[PDB]
Amino acid sequence: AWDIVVDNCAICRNHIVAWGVCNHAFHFHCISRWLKTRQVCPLDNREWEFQK
Amino acid sequence: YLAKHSGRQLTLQHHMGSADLNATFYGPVRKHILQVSTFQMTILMLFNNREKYTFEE
Amino acid sequence: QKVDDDRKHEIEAAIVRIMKSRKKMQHNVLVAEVTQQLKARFLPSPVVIKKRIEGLIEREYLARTPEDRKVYTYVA
Repeated sequence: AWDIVVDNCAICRNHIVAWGVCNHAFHFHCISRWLKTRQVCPLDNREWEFQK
Repeated sequence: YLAKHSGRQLTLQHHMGSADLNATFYGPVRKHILQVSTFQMTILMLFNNREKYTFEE
Repeated sequence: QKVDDDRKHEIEAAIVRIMKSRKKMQHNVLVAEVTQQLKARFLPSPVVIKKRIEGLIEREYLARTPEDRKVYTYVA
C-alpha cells in the first residue's frame, strides 16, 4: 500500500503498492485527461506514459 | 520509514510475508526453521504447538 | 485480454498521432496503419484493430473525424 491518500487521487470524479510513470497517485482516466493537452506530468519532472 | 517517506512504493508483500520461525513441538515420542507464508503460519504453529488439533482451534 | 486492451490505447496513440500529422490518406490506409502498428505489440483481429483506432477519441485525449467513416483525425 502507498501512503498517498486513496480518498482523493486527482480531478477525475471517479474515486481511487502500484507503480506508474509519474508517481502522482492518479487514476487512468485522470492521466488520460491530463495527457490530452501536455504529455509531461507536472508531478515528478519525468516523462509519463502510464502503466497497468 | 514508510511514514517518513509518504507516497513511496517501498513495502513488502502482505500476502507473501517471508518469515522463518522456530516452532516449538512436543519433542520425540532436530529442530529447523520452517518456511511458511504469513497468513498460513498461524494454523501450522497451532498444530505444531501441541498434539491435539481441531477445526475450531 | 486485459493486457491487450490496456496496450491497445498505447498502440493506437501512435496511429492517431501519425493520422493527425498526415490528415490525408485513404480510408483503408488508416485502418491498415493501425493494424500494422498493433501487430508488433500483439495479434488483434481486424475488428479489434478498427475498434482501437475508433476509440482514440473516447480516450479523452483527442477527437475523431465524423466526415469519413474510416479515416480518423486527432485534434490533439
